[PDB]
Amino acid sequence: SSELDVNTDIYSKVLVTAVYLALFVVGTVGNTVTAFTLTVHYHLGSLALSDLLTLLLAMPVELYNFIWVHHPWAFGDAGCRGYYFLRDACTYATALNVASLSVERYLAICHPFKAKTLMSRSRTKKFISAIWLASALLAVPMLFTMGEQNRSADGQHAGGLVCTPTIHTATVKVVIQVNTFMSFIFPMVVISVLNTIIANKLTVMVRQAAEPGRVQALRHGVRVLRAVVIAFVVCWLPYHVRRLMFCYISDEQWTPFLYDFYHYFYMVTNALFYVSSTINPILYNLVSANFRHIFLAT
Amino acid sequence: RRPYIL
Ligand SMILES: COc1ccccc1C1CCN(c2nc(C3(F)CC3)nc3ccc(N(C)CCO)cc23)CC1
Repeated sequence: SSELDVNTDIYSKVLVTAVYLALFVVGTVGNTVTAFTLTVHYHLGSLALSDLLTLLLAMPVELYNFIWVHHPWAFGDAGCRGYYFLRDACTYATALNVASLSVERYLAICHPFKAKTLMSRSRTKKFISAIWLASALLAVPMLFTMGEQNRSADGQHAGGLVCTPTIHTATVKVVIQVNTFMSFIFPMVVISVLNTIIANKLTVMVRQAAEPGRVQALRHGVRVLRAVVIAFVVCWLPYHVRRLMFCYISDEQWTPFLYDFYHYFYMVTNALFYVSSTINPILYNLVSANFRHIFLAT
Repeated sequence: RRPYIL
């Protein structure tokens, strides 16, 4: 009867709940005000919207049923699939928005004229809409996977229902490997290379120019441009490696210490995953003074 | 035991 429970401490529950609440209150306002403020502007707004949707959708249900001391699920078979579908859609949307914003900034800084030629305002709106639709399409597989199951040994216990994958482990493993490849590795490489080359362009700018604030502005620009990659990697690697550890490890390797450590690493990885939704407006203000002024006024 | 929360 009790084989289906998780034994993380109640104090840990309250602490992680406090962290989640703080991140939620910061991020909701941070993204909402910047979205209201509003071709890099379209990409910035799309990224803010994706972060806001992530924080609004994943945070509450996860904190209630997933990130807690209680095992039993209460969203019904349809909800089991819906929660994960929205979470995956939001994750892909955030990653693709970051990659597209990096590409747009690359084009604007390095190749201005053709950037506007090929990335007109209507073209930009169509591109962001297509990115959102692609993110939604890539999250379809989670619908038929993350169902509900009466995992209790008796099969009819008071909390048998749990939101867990239903497919045979091989297909769950392969789909989550594809998720890691398409949501982290590809955006990671794109972001890293493009941000590094843009930072090198700004560094050669600084070297050639050598101004009171011009050098300072370029230095802070490159600092933030590489801190973007640092933050992306830090926030997103633990989550995907936790999913891969969940999928790949064999039954014989599992041990109670591993089980409890995994259910702690869940909280750690999800906190780091949510930190991304709140970091963005902070950097947006740190990078542009005019944007900071409009943000504060709004 | 095998964890079920993804
Ligand atoms: C690579 O850019 C990324 C990638 C992923 C996540 C966040 C960012 C931000 C980096 C800082 N930032 C800006 N960066 C640059 C650089 F890439 C260094 C040239 N020039 C800007 C010019 C304006 C501006 N606004 C806040 C628009 C306000 O109307 C932001 C940036 C916004 C994107």
